[PDB]
Amino acid sequence: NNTTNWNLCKACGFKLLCPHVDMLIQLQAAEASYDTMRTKLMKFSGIN
Amino acid sequence: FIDRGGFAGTFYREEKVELESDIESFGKPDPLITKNLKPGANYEKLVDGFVPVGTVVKKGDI
Amino acid sequence: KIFQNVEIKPFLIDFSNLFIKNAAKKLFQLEEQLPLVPVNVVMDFKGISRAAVHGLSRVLQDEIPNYMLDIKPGGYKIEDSTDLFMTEQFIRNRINFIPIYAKNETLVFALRSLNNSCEVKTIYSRDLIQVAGPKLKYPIFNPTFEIGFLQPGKSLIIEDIYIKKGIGRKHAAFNLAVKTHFSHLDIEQYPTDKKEYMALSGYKQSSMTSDPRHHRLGLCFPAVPLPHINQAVRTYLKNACRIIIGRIQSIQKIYENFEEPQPELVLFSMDEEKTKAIITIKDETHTIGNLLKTYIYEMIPDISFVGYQCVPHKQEMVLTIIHKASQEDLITLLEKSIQNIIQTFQILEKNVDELIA
Amino acid sequence: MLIPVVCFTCGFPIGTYAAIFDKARTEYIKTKMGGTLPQNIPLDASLQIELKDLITALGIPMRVCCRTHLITTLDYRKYY
Ligand SMILES: [Zn+2]
Ligand SMILES: [Zn+2]
Repeated sequence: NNTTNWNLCKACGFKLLCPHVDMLIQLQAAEASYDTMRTKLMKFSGIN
Repeated sequence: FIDRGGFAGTFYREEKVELESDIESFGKPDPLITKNLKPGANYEKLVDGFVPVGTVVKKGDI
Repeated sequence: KIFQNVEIKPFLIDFSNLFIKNAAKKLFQLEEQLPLVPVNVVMDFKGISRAAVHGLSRVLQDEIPNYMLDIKPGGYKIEDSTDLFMTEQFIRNRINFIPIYAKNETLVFALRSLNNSCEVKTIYSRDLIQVAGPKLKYPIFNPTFEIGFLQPGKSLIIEDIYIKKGIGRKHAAFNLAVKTHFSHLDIEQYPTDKKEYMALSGYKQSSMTSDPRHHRLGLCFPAVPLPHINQAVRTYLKNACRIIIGRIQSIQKIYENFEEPQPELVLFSMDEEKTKAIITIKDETHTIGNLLKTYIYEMIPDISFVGYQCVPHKQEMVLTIIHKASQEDLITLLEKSIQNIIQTFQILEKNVDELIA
Repeated sequence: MLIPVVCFTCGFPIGTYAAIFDKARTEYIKTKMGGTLPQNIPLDASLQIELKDLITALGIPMRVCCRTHLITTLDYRKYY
């Protein structure tokens, strides 16, 4: 579930975690500054 | 009286933007190279860096 | 015979005046009357409430459909219009308010002015070339208007000048009739030249008490062809009638559906056998509300309450009717009042057809 | 910038008799001007220039608003 749709829970079947949340958690645990966090989460940008 | 042109006219504003010599330039940015583009903007109305004369620019337009 | 004794008089240019004669003859080579002239029509009404006459006047002013000339988006050609002073807003404001008497919505005009001279050249309305639609056998606007002026070496190119339909209330360019007279012929008047009476209106009865039913209304139409004046004015009058009837018929479709829950009609059963009806209609004016109040009041002399509150910032008319009958009887009386309005304006239609030959 | 097409108040078609009313008026002024420089006309203190009959001959009614806007409207061509 790299992009464009939700991660789904195999145990139940409903939505589990959006990928940008995973990337945000990785960056927060990876000493990422706000600018280095704002620019990396740009492939998840909303409606153009 | 309002619709017929009573006290009706045109109101003007100006936009004067300057450059830094050989650093900056006038042109349409591209999403895949340029950084921190303004959220909710509209870059498609630019033609060679400037919006063409005669078009209607609204809030959020570059 | 509600509507009798109508008289029609055009507004014509007096060519006995040497100054006007010379100016017209050297400007437009004009020696006789213009194709379209204003027409003043004075009408006498008898046995009809002033609410109906004033509603007819209001409809003829700014509630009747009417045609103007408008510029489609992109019609003003920036690539060719080199004039720095004739902006799009100014020119389109000039064009919108030219009084026209059109036959169809298909005509499309164009304005192509080139200034090859060394002096400012005035763009008149005779420079509007019809480019689409059937060829005109009679002009739809006067050729003596001043659309604009071009500085030397400038140009003005405008395409897609079409005919747009609308009501005068939304935009003033659709206004049709301009008021010239309104009086009550069944109320005596003081001589207001005297200093004792110049601070009063003149009528010998206060508006808080008077109920006139014999009126004179005079309206002026801005553009009517010379050889068909009686054909045009009559049409206008008839048009107004239908419009009012149509609007009234809309309310007639509300009362018919009082059993089902309808948003525009609310019925309450109050104390002491009293019933209440609230009719909220959007985008209605004082015409329909005043007509409804007047005719309900005439139908029910002992009504508890009636009001037609039209709110400016709510864009709606709320008619409140409180009466000591049941819901069914109240609806029956309302339908009777609506039928009275319909028959009154049908009689107006018939009298308009009968009078103007 | 010109005399309006319709009266600002009521909407009578003033514009269709505007241009003529301009030019004719000039000759009338030339009749009544009298040994005086043009730019000093509004300071002559002896002029009686009345345009009632001219507007009446144009067919325009005796409405206050219509004649007011016909007479008083400035023309951009005459100042620029
Ligand atoms: Zn789960
Ligand atoms: Zn007027």
